[PDB]
Amino acid sequence: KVFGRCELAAAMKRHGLDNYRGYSLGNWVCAAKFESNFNTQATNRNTDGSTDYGILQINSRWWCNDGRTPGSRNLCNIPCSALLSSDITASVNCAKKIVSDGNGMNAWVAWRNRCKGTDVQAWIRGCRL
Ligand SMILES: [Cl-]
Ligand code: NA
Repeated sequence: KVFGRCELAAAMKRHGLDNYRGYSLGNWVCAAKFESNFNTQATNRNTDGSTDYGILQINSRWWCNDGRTPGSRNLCNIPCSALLSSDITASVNCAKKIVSDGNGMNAWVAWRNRCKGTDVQAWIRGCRL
């Protein structure tokens, strides 16, 4: 599923992302836009053999199992495929774990390079929230 900007913001707000660990909603929408272009089915293979999955591009090296990332962990306890669903619940629940692990949203490379230090509130402006 390809989310609309406002549609996704309302979805994320409902799942408890707004201000989660101090990150305003706009930060999450910004990250999702640049990581996956709001596409739940986005996948991208990395040099190390791991793959990033879903709207928040969560990595198979640590977070989910895809059966093809040798010596990897499954800290979210889920198959990576579950991160590609039209329902973002699995991605949200797992992202909450990632952002709580000490490095905050810096774990998302696109957020650090394209959202951090910007007017991220602009991503939810005009939305009925
Ligand atoms: Cl933080
Ligand atoms: Na894994």
